Parts: sequence; C-alpha cells; structure tokens
Amino acid sequence: SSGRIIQIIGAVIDVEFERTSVPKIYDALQVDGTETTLEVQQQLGDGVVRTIAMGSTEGLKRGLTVTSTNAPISVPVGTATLGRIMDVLGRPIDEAGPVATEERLPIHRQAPSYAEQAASTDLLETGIKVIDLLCPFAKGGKVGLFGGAGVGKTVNMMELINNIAKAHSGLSVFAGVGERTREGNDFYHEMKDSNVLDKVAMVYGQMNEPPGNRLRVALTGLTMAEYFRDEKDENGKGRDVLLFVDNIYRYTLAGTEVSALLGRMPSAVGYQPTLAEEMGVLQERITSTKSGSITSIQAVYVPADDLTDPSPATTFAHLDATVVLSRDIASSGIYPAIDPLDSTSRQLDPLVVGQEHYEIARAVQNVLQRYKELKDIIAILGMDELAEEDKLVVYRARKIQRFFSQPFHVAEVFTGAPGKLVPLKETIRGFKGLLAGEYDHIPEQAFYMVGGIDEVIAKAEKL
Amino acid sequence: SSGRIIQIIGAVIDVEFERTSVPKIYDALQVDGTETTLEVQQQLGDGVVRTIAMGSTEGLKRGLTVTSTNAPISVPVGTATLGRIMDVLGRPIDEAGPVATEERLPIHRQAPSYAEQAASTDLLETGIKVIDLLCPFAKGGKVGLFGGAGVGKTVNMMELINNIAKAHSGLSVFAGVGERTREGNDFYHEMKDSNVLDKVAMVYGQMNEPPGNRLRVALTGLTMAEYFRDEKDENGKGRDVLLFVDNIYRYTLAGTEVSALLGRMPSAVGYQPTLAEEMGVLQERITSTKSGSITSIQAVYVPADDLTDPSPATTFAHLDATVVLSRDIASSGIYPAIDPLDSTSRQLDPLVVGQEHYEIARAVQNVLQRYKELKDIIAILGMDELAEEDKLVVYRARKIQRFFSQPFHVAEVFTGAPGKLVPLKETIRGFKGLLAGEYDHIPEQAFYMVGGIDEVIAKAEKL
Amino acid sequence: AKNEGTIVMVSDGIVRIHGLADAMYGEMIEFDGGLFGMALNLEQDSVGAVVLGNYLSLQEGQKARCTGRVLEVPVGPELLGRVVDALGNPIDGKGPIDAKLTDAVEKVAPGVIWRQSVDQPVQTGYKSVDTMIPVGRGQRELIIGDRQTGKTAMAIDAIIAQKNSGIKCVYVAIGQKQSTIANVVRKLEETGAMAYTTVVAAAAADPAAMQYLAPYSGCTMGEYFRDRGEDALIIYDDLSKQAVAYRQISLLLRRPPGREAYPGDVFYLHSRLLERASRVSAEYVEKFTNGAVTGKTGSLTALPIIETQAGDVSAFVPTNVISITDGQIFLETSLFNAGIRPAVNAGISVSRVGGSAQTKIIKKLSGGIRTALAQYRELAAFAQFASDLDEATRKQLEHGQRVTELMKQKQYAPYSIADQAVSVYASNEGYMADVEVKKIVDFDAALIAYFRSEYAPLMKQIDETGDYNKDIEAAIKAGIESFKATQTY
Amino acid sequence: LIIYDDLSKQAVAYRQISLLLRRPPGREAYPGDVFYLHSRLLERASRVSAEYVEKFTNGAVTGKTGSLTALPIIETQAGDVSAFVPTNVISITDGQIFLETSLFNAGIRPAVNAGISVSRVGGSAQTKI
Amino acid sequence: LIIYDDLSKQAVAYRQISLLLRRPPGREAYPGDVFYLHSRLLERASRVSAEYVEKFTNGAVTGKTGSLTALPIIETQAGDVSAFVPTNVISITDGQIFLETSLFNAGIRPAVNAGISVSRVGGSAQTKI
Amino acid sequence: QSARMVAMKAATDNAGQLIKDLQLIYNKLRQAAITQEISEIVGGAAAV
Ligand SMILES: Nc1ncnc2c1ncn2[C@@H]1O[C@H](COP(=O)(O)OP(=O)(O)OP(=O)(O)O)[C@@H](O)[C@H]1O
Ligand SMILES: Nc1ncnc2c1ncn2[C@@H]1O[C@H](COP(=O)(O)OP(=O)(O)O)[C@@H](O)[C@H]1O
Ligand SMILES: [Mg+2]
Ligand SMILES: [Mg+2]
Repeated sequence: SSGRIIQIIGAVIDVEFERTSVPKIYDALQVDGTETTLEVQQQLGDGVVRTIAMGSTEGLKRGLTVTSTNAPISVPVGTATLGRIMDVLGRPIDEAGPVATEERLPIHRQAPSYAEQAASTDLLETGIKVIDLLCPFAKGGKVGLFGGAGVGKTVNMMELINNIAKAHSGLSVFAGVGERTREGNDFYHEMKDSNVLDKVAMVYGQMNEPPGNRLRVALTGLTMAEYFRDEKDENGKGRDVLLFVDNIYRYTLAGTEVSALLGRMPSAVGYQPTLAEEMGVLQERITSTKSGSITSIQAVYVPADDLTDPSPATTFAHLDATVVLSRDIASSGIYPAIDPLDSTSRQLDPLVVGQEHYEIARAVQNVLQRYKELKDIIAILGMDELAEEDKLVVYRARKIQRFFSQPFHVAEVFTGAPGKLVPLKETIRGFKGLLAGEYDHIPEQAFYMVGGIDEVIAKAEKL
Repeated sequence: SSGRIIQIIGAVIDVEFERTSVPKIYDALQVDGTETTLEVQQQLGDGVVRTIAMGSTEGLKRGLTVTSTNAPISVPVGTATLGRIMDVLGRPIDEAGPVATEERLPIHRQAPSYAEQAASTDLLETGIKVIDLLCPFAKGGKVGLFGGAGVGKTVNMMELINNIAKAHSGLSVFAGVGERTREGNDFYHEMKDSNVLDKVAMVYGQMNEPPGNRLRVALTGLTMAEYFRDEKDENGKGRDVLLFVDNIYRYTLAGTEVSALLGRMPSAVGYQPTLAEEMGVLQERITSTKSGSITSIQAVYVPADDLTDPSPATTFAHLDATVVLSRDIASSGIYPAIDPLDSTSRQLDPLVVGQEHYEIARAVQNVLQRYKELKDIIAILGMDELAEEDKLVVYRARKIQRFFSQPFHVAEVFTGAPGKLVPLKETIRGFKGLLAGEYDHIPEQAFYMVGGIDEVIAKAEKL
Repeated sequence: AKNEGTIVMVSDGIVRIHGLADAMYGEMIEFDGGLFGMALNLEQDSVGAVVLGNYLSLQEGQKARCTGRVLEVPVGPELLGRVVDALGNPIDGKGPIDAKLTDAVEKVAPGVIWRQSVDQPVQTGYKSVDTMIPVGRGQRELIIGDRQTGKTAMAIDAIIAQKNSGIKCVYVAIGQKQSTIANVVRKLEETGAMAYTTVVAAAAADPAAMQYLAPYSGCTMGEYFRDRGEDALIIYDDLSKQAVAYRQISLLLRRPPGREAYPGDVFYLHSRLLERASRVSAEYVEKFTNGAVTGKTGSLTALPIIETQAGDVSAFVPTNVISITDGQIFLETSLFNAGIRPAVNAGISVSRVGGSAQTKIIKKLSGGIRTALAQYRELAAFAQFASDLDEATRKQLEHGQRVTELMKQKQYAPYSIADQAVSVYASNEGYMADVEVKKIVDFDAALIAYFRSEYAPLMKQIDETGDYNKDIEAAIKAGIESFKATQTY
Repeated sequence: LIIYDDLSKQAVAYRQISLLLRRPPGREAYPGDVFYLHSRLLERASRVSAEYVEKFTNGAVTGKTGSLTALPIIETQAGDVSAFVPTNVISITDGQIFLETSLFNAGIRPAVNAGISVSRVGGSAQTKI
Repeated sequence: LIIYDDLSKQAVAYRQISLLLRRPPGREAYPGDVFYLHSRLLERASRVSAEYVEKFTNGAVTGKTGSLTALPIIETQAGDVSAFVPTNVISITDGQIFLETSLFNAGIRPAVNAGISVSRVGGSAQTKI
Repeated sequence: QSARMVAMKAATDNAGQLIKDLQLIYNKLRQAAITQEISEIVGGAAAV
C-alpha cells in the first residue's frame, strides 16, 4: 500500500512497505506524481524490496510515496496493436493516439506443460527457394540470422513479414532490444514504404534506456505473439505467428548489467551467476501448442569471433537453424545473399523431410563444395586445363547460384517485379531436373530473377 | 564436560563448551546420541571450538550433546593388524571379528629431528625399462608418480607392487585415500588368492565418504608404518617396511573443500592459505631414520592436466624420484606413458651408478630433446629440407620412444598379452646398441611392446 | 512452535527461515500451498532452504512446517512405463501411479567387503563399443563428446536393444527442451521399450533445484532392483548441466569461486552419485532381503553423458568425471561431420574392466584392436610430412583404413553377438585385404545375409551359447570362404 | 559539431569516482553501468525534423531541419580493440576511423587506415560531384 | 658471503602469515608490503669505507674495508619471468643469471643463458688478466 | 619452378592450420585470465 523510498543508488531503488503485505516478485509499482514504474527483483526482509526503475531517475528523492498494482507489467494486446509502435510498457510513441484494445495480459507467465506440447514436428513454408531447400524451418523452431548491415538484412524481414500473412494467414510481432534510434526510424519508414506495416506490431527499447528497460522488452513482444496465436477462429484452427528479435546478444548483456547493479558474485568471463536460466525462460515459451505455433527469427552477434564464449555457447543450444549472409554474394549481385554452404538446419534429415528431399539437398551441397574447391585452381591455372567433368560441375554450380535468386513482393516499387511465392514442390522438381542434366543447353541468363522452373522454361523459350 | 552443538554447515560443526574445560587442538569428541566422532581444528574464544565431523552428518540437529575423550584419535598397532582391513578410526570392516590388541598410538605427532636422519645408498631394481634406466630408485627413498585422469598411474603402482612387495621379506602397509572402491575389493581378493595377505596391513577411505573421513585417513596408515619401523626383534635385527598411498591429492582436496567454512581467506586459485605447511607436516613423517628404513611409493594427481597448478607444484620438492606421466604418449598407444624428459631421480650421478649408466642416460635425453626441438620446422615446412643427420636423429628418437614400451603382468586382461620382465644390464645393452647405430636397418614397427633387445630381433624377423 | 517457522528472505529461489528449532539436515519442509523445500544450511539463528517448486508464489511472513522425514521418492515395480517429475509426480496424464514403498535419496554405497567383480556382459548392438570398449553389469561408463555429435542416440540404442534380457531401465533428462523429451517418449513408445522403462524429466525451464536433484532420484529408483537380485541400467542425459545448476545455486550462496568459477566441492557432488552403481554379493542380498532370495547377485549399470566445448577433454569438469568412471567413449565432431558414424576416437576411449565383461569368443577375437587403431591414427597423421614409406608402414595404413571403414553403423540397426563375432573374425584374418575400401561397408552387410540364410544352425549356437572351440573356428572359416567364393556384394 | 578530446580519460575518472563510492566491481573494476554512461552521451547527436523545430519554437522558425554532429576520440594501449571501453564505444557509434602507429612514423601523414575504417551513412552524405 | 636457498618459499610463507592476519590481498593474493620484504633484505649487501670500519671499531682496525656479497635464489613456472615476485626481485638486484630447462636437457651444463644474463658492475670487479 | 608452387601452397595451408590451433589456445588463455582477474578483484574488494 503506502510505501517509501529508502535508498536511491543509480537505477537500484530500495522500497519499504508495511510488515503484513510486501509485493511479490515482479509485481509492478507506480510512483505517485511522476512517470516511473518499478519492477521488484529481490526481497531483503524488513519489508524492504530491492527493485529496478524503468526510465531515468533524476529528480527523485528519499521520502516519496508509491502505490502497488499487485500484478506484473500488463501490456495491452489485441488486434488493434497491428501497425503501431509502443513502449516497453505498451505506451504509444508514434504520436498516433491511444490503442483501441482493452485486453491487458501479463508478460510473466509459466511455460506450457509436457502434455500441452504438439504431437508432431511440422514445417513452415515461406517459398524463398533457398530457405526451404537447404535450411528448412520448423513450426515452433528457432532461426539465428548471421550477418550485419549492408547485406539487405531488412529486406528478408520484409519478405517474411509479408509472406506469413499472405500464405498462412498470420500476424507478426517485432521487438528491438537495444537498437540504434536512427536505424530504427529508417526501418519504420522503410516498412511503411512497402505497404507491409499494417500486418505487424512493433515494440522498441533503445540504447539510451536503462538496462531494466532493455531486458524486459522481449517479453512484451512474446506476450503479444502469444495472444496472436491463442485466439481461435471458427473451427478453432488457431494461427501461426512470427517473432523477430534484433540481437539476443544485447539481451544477455542487459541481463548481466542488471545482475551487477543488484550486485552478484560474477561467474566465468564476468557473465552473471544465472545465465542459462534467463535464456531458458525466454526461449522455452516459443513452442508449438495443439492450438497454434510461434516461430522466432533472432539475430545474433558473436563477440571476438569466439564461439566458445559462454553467451554463444548458451544460445547455440536452442537454435534449430542458422542463416548466414555473405557480402561476397551481395557484391556478385545475387539477392537474397544467403550462403548455400554455411547454413545449418536440424530438420534436414531423412526422418523428417523424407528421402528424395534429403538427397537433393546433399547433392547440391556436394556440387557447390566441389566448385568452391575448383575455383582456386581454375584461377591460379587456366580454365582449359581442368577436366570436362569438372567444367560441367562449374556450369551446374553457376546455374544453381543463378536459380537461387528470386524477386520479392516488396521490391515491386523499386523495379516493377510482380513478386513470387514458389511452393516447395516446384523447387524440388526444378532442382532434380537440373541435377539430372536436362537443363544443359539453356543459357545461364535464363535463371536469374525467376520464381519457378516454368518461368525459366518460358524465359528460356522467349529468347 | 558436556557440550552442545551450535552450528552445522557441510562437514564443519562448531560446538560450545564450559569456560574451564575447552578441549585442546586435535582432540576427539563423541556425540552421545549417534555414532559420530568429531575432531577439533581451531579455537574461537568464549570456549567455542570448531570441529570436523568424522562420518555422516544427516540426522544431526542443533542442541545435540557431546562428551570429550581428552585424547587424540588413537589406533591399534602391532602384529595383530597383519592381514586385516580397517576403517579410518581403526574399526575392522572385513567382518572377521575384533582386533585383539591394547597397544594404541595417537596419529598426531611431531616429525623426526634433524640429528637422526639417515643416508640411503643401496639401489633397488624394479624390472621396468624406463624407470630402471633413466629415473633409478634406492632403498629407503621416496618415489612419486604424477599424471592426469586416465593416463596409467594405478596400473603402474600395482605392477611395482607385483615386482617388489611379493618377492620381499618384510611387512607392508597399504593406505587408500580418495580412490575407487572396486579397486580396493579387487586388490584384497588378488592378495588373498596369492597367500601373501598375512604380511600386509590395509586401510581404506574412499571417495564415497564425507571429507572428514577422506582428510585424516593417510595418517592412520602412516602411524601403522611408523610402529612397524621402530619396532625391534628381541635380541634380533629389525626388518624393512614398505608404504603405498593410492592418492595423496585427495588429502589436500579435502582441506580445500572444507577450508572456507573454517573462516580462512581464499588464495591463489581458490586454494587454502596454508597449503605447503599442510603438505609438509605429513610428508616429513615419511622418513627412514637411524632405526629403520621405509620405502614409500605415492601417486599424485595433476588437476586439469597441467603441472603449474599449486598442488602438484608444492609437492615436487618432497620426493627423491619423480616419474611424470604424459597423456599424449598414452593417446599414441605407447604404454606405460612415462615422459623421458621431465623425469628425474637424485641417484643419477657417475659415482653412485657408474660411468656407462650416466653416459647412456645423458645421450638418450639429449637425442630426445633434439627431436622435440626439431618438430616445429617439420610441422611448418616438411621433411626433405632437414639435414641427413637430423633425419637420422628423427628416426632414432622414434625408435627410442617405442623401445620404452613394455607389457605388464597385471595388464594381461586389457590386452591379452603375457607380462614380461627385463634385467637392468639388458636395458643398458639395448640402449647402447641403439645409440651406436647398429640397429638402424631394423624397422621401427618391431620395437613396440616387446621386452629385451633379442625379442625385438625375433619380432623384426617375424614381420 | 518448535516445528512451525516463518519466511524472512526470498531471493532467486533461496529462502532463509527462522524458528524451526528441531530442524535437521536434509529434512524436507512443507510450505503453504503444497510446495516443498529442503534444508541446506543450519546456523546460529536461522535455517537456509531451497524450494523444490515455483517460488514466485511464496512471500515473506508465510508459514512453514517440518515433516520430520528425510527427502524420499516413491519406488516400486509399478513405475514402469510412466513419466514423472523429480519428486515422482506424474505429468503425462495417465493417472496416479500406485507405489508400495518410499526410499531415501541421500545414501552411501556398500562398503568394500560387500562387492563382487563384474563378469556378466551387457550388449548394446554397436560393434565398436562392444569389441573396442566392452562393458559389463555393474560397470560405469561415460559418453563424452562435442555438441550435436550423436550422444543421446547411442544411449537410446542400448535401452532399445536391452529388450528380451530382463534388465530394467531408467532415463533421466536434465536441461532439455520439452520438444526433445516428448519426441524421445514417442520414440520409446513406438518400439515397445516403454514397457520396461521409466523416465524422469526436468526441462530447461525448471528451477535449479529440480535440475540439480533429479539424478539422485533416478539413482534411488534404479537401486530397487539391484538391492534384490535383479538388474537395472540408468542413463543421466547431461551431467554438465547438473554441474552448472549446482554452480549457480552455490554462487547464489556466496561460496568461494575457483577454476571456471566452480566451487571447491564439485568432485564430491559427482563421486557420491556415480559410485552407487555397484554389484553386490549374494551375502548382501540375503541380508537385505532377510533370506527371501538366495544365491542371486544384484547389479546396476550407469551411462552418464557429458558435453565439452570445442572438443577439449582437458577441462576441469570433464577430467573430474573421467577419473571417477571405469571408462569413457569419446565422440569426435571432426569425424561426425566427415561421415564416420558413430564417430568414436580409439585413442582416448578406454574401459577399466577389460576382458572380464564379455563373451569368451569376443574376448578371444577382439584383442588389441584399440591400440592398433590408435597407433594407426598417429602414423597416418605422421605420413603427411613423410616422403617415403616402407612396406610395413603401407600395410599398417591399409589395415587401419579397412578397420576404420568396417566400424560404421546406422541408427536403429542392432547386431547380435554372432554378427560381431563373424565380422571381427573376418577382419582379423585379413580376408578384407583385397576388398576395395569404398565397398567395405556394403560388403559387410552381404556377409551377414549369407550367414542368416545358410549356416543358420551355427548362428543360433553362437547367439545362445557364446562358445569357442576348434569346431566354431573351422565352421566360421569355411563359411567365410564360401561367401567370398560364391556371392556378390 | 562537437569533439570530445578523449573519452577513454572520462572512463578512467568514472571508474575512480565510482570505486571511491563502493559501487560493485566488475571486469577491470569498472562499475555496473558503463555502456549506459557512453550511450547516454552519444545518443544525443541526431537530426530532428522540421515539425520538432516548429513545436519547440512555437512556430517562430519553420521549414528548417536542425542537426548536431559528433566526433568523439578514443586511444588504445598497444593497438588493441578488444578491451572493455573500446568495444563499447565501437558498438555505439555509426563508423570508425583507424589511425595507425606503423604508418605514422613511416612518413605517411595523415595516417588513416582505409582497410578497416567504415561509415554507415556513406553516399547519402556527399555532394553530387 | 651469504646465500639464500629460496626467497620464493619465504614469500609464500609471508603470504600465509599475512592472509591469516586478515590483511588485504592483491595480485596473485599477495598482500601489500611484498616489495618492501625483499628490498629491505637485499639492500643490506654493500661495501663500506675504511673510515666506517675505523669508527665502528674505535681504532682497533685501521686501513681495511669490509664487504658482504649476496646470491639469492628464485624459481619460475615454465619460464614465467613476468610473475609478481620475480619482477620485483629482478628490479632490485644488480645482475641476473638465467638457467634454462631446454638448455639443461640438451646437455649444456651449467645451463646459463648468455643472451638474457647481464651484470652491471662488470669488468671493474675482475682481475687484470 | 613447378615444385616451388606446390611447396609454398602446402606451406600456406599448414600455416592456416597452425594459426587456427593457436587461436583456440589464445581464446582459452584469454578467458582464463579474465576469470582470474575478476576473481582477484572481487576477493580483494571483499577484504576491505
Ligand atoms: N548412424 C547415424 N547416422 C546418421 N546420423 C546419426 C547416426 N547416429 C546419430 N546420428 C545423429 O546424431 C544426433 C544425435 O543427437 P546428439 O546427441 O548429437 O544431440 P546433442 O544436442 O549433441 O545432445 P542431446 O541429444 O543430449 O541434445 C541425431 O540428431 C542424429 O541425426
Ligand atoms: N601398461 C598398460 N597397458 C595397457 N593398458 C593400460 C596400462 N596402464 C593403464 N592402462 C589402461 O588405462 C586406463 C586408465 O589407467 P588406470 O591407472 O586404471 O586409471 P588412472 O590413469 O585414472 O589411474 C585403464 O583402464 C587401463 O586399462
Ligand atoms: Mg586417475
Ligand atoms: Mg543438446
């Protein structure tokens, strides 16, 4: 009820209460006469609760008053949020008026039980033609996106955001953990440009914010995606939802910064005492229930190019697939620039996909590896020296790379490209035909910027 | 005289007392309620004594009562213990009835004075090629084996027991500290079937017991050997004694486990502040004074597989002969894995062993060091560039490294090959011939796991 | 008053209580709301406790009561084919499990004089681990390797192939995603193995207390059959995650840090657990059961799994574990990515039991294969820098290559004792010398086929008896000849 | 346009003034919040929009888009980039210019390393020519 | 001429006797006053002048000078001459004689490293020939 | 001349392998050093 502030040391604030009732862990508190909310992080006795504030603390003092909500940080969720931008507490920041949904749900909740899990592992079809053949995603699975700016990272995000709603009738949630303000504004305007903003939701927490704000932002996007998945249409089929996170590395870093402020015996290379617990509580709620499913695309950054660091080691135990973007492909003019030799997927086994799909993927990877080993010798020595068989490998690899590039549904403003959503069967058929050797007379130029093997047959017949 | 338990944490119990009767250091106390013997480790004013509990601590509450024996942990000595198995406190555990002797000795006493030390000069020949050639031993000395988990320390300790104690007239004491139980039972039965049990006393404290029992179990075997040394035949001469300690590292590891609870500050890599003094107060009592001669053999464990750790660094100076086991040679399949370099003995000088012995050992170590130094340029560049003499050094070093291998008597089960024994002069002759250059044409594949130069000729012909 | 106490501090799952004067070590405590806690530290004026549940519902001033009984788990033969939480509460929704008796969780192993030497073998279906690294009832072995390298596959293959052999099984999962546990349960139920198996689960979302405690409950449930003359086999899915949970719950207690910020007593935590897998003598069984069963010896096998970073076995926890178990199986990611499956390293993998724990024919046949493999590996690594090699080196390299190709297998494809016997006999005698390397695996398959259709009576005799006599050797040699003489691969 | 002489020296004084006040130690004794300290300063350099200017000045000035640039400076010990403060500041900013010591003494002045010096904005911040 | 068998053992004993006394630790857990411990001991080795000798003995001894040379000993861990204690001792002593394991094992005995061993006093100490 | 090309290319590949191994060792040592320094700092700060 009527509390007091006892100790302001930076963000950490100790708040005293009545003896009988001391707000439980994670119960949000409101400070009278000011915009600031407090989130309990540990109880110390004598009613003292040691908590962290959200937002800056200049102007506060010892002796104020605080009231208790007796509930965690409830965010407003519903269908209204789509197309808006909200704070960590779900407050609008794009100067577009209040949201029109009254449904408040907490962000602190238990994960689904063992009997609530699905009875199967199913695939998610996005028709990118390179993300389905070599690196298949799985409903409920998790993908780690490797690459920085300059290789069109946002273009792929736009394409997936559009495709999830166009083919599987689903909505998406975007949460940005410690992103730069300038590039955030650039992203927002870029998405408003392609007319894709009205299928997504956005939650932003920037670098200038106290680490408490950055740490508990991802849970807001998680709760919104949960509500998008849960609601059932007639026939109760549920929905398939996507969740994007800008860099989980900054999530862990905010976690360890918050641990020190509260004070703790460091562990390992300075990381927090409890490092995996946090990763699990974030990444065990991205699962596939019998009602619906949530997939997650998270971008990752490895410190010091050392995969043995505790943070990459802990986060790598949950990643089901990895996508890598190489600047060399971008320079070669092939979009999207996704490497066909350094991307991994745990779903590429004969048990899940089947026999012929697995054989196709492995055969194309083998041919590409052989071409990668052959290009060095063809450079130092001359092309003619090489055997006729390896030349064939070179030509097939070139055609394969060209075929791996397709137009997008969000680039029709820039070039008038209608956009393609290729079903997987056409991709497998075309690749099997190409590996067989029936597409040996068609010139290579017939493969670039084409959605399907027919388009290639039509394009190749045209010229 | 009756005290009440005040605090129980882990294996450390601190107990109050009356003002005028506080028990002294290292005395033993008995809990009236259950079977437990506590040992005093420190005094804390106000008549409060900190103690380590010998046994289980489950089921012990606060307010339990304790009586004081006013005397340290006494163990029975004499000839009654020949061919029996005993606990840490002397209680028999072989289910063969009580031990009939009133002769009790305390296990905490001062080290022998400087005036009564003795010089050890008589040599002792094991039968193992590398030990009897590069690291020679001498009666009444001290021997140590240093290795990391999985390298071969025990299989060598048992082989030395086979080649020495079985054929020696005199008593023996075997103390096991911080090791597997299965090995203890195997050793007991193996000694029983050979009808040599009646000459050996045994003490066992294994890894399954609380650190209190693992911390003070070497001193009991020490006291038994101490009595067996000073005892003299009536109108008759004394006899030799032998001592075997299975792992002395656990003795310090127990103190490390219980150090912080005693109130001591941490130091170096988490070790207790008082380490070397703790090692010395035990390693000095293993002595061969003017009365009798004790020949002890110990196995020392190397944490994390580096010799720079403080625990295997403090103990290097307490031994006469040191034998260092290498994991790389083990992974190479060379057995026993004894490093020719970094293995020394204080009995290798021209006076004690002769001239030819010294010259042979020195030439061998020189050749091996030369090859180890040469390895790097081979690693980067290749083989053809080196001088022909360096190629000869490479081949000789390989052959020498193989020739140090030898099958054992107690390791027939692992490999299915019978044991072997080699006289010292044969070792000398073989190494002299090898360094001479007369065995150059013999393929290096014939030098593996065969004992004596002749068996090698036969194996080379066999190929 | 002496049994009723209050809560004073709640922080990250550790609760410090007051009162509770007649409180003992290890004894459970019941919080309000049907939530249990375990005492860890006693002090002069307070009691420390870890909550085994969801501590977010507990707040200051709530009450707590001391049951008076040590932490224990329900145990019996009714727990077969069920899935339960660390304390034994079912979660699969198949209804309550009847349990006749409850056993304690904190116990010490039988002494030295109460044990026996392991001589009864255990079969897994993998050629390499049987011939190269034999195992036996009562012997502890460790499966160690890099991430996503095949460790859980080998541990499930043993549980599957133990059907038909009167061996119960317990499977403990610590720090696993719920998807993987559900998938494993599905796979177990498909092949009928769950008919004789038990599963204990503690996921990555579960607190540190349950993840730390679960393997003890698994061991206690597996001790029931060993203490009565029957056998059992328990598999800890990840000990490293248990160590990590212990590290977290100790650093939350401000205990001094150490190598890799691990406390001092991280060797006791693993030794007190891994040294309960023992073979007891008939005297122990007779005394424990009060003469109900006589002339029968118990046993309990353990197969814990541990994971290494960047493929090093020189770390702190891996070497702590290696020195406790009677062996280790090292799975190398470099070979796993290269196609050698299961990827096993002959140099590092060993077993301390040796030839005692296997059949007579396998013992006579699989002699010194591991050392030859390790020497071959070293020699081959040396031949890159060497320009000229003699004939003996060439022969050794070829033999090593053939043996390496032979020891390959797929998932869910068990091999009988006779199969391994025939394959190893063919390998040793050099009948594979003229065979092309690339066909070797396929060749192997054909052999077994030609020994199932004909020579079938021998096959049954070897499978049941496991006996070697000049007749068995002659028959196997004659069979091998016929196959190569008249057949195709 | 603002030019901070050396922030590396701001950090050192922040570490000292924090340790003197008994705040929790961490990597290099640095306090709990250092990344926040540098971000709170380097996130104030932006280019507001005309609506912001009009709202701030109550319509006194319109049509003009305001802007504050920033060029902070950091020095390294023995030419490393993996320390705590250098990594923080590298992560915060929008590009870096590397000045070497090998190039500086070899007579090459100014010593700019074009290999590993980048700017994210790039071509949008240059005149047409 | 005084010889100390191993001041390293002495430094460790000082660390134990100080840590037991509840004194603040530091690099490698060695408390303060570690430099003082070896400096005040190694500074007493010096040569006095004949006037000092004459004054001390009140004229009993005339026309003679006293001296006290020192040769202390310190051990290293795999060549880590940059640890806490060897650097202090190396900074105090006039000269340093280095013994190498890779030289001892090669048969070069005594194993003296000529390229790292120096003496400040130099030729003045030696005889004419 | 035809031998020198392959000789130097093999040398370059071996150098790449060696630098990879050295990088592994370097990372391990760096993490150990950071852990040791942090432990020492925390222990000292507890003393005062
Ligand atoms: N004979 C085989 N052929 C092909 N692949 C195999 C074979 N045996 C095992 N595998 C692969 O090895 C994997 C075994 O899982 P693995 O133990 O590597 O997972 P982990 O993450 O390393 O550990 P955990 O299973 O405990 O999570 C399976 O995914 C399977 O595809
Ligand atoms: N001389 C040897 N010959 C063959 N095998 C050996 C030899 N020495 C040790 N081994 C094997 O190495 C393994 C580890 O050795 P052991 O001494 O039993 O354990 P540790 O090295 O932990 O003391 C054992 O399982 C044993 O079979
Ligand atoms: Mg060992
Ligand atoms: Mg895994």
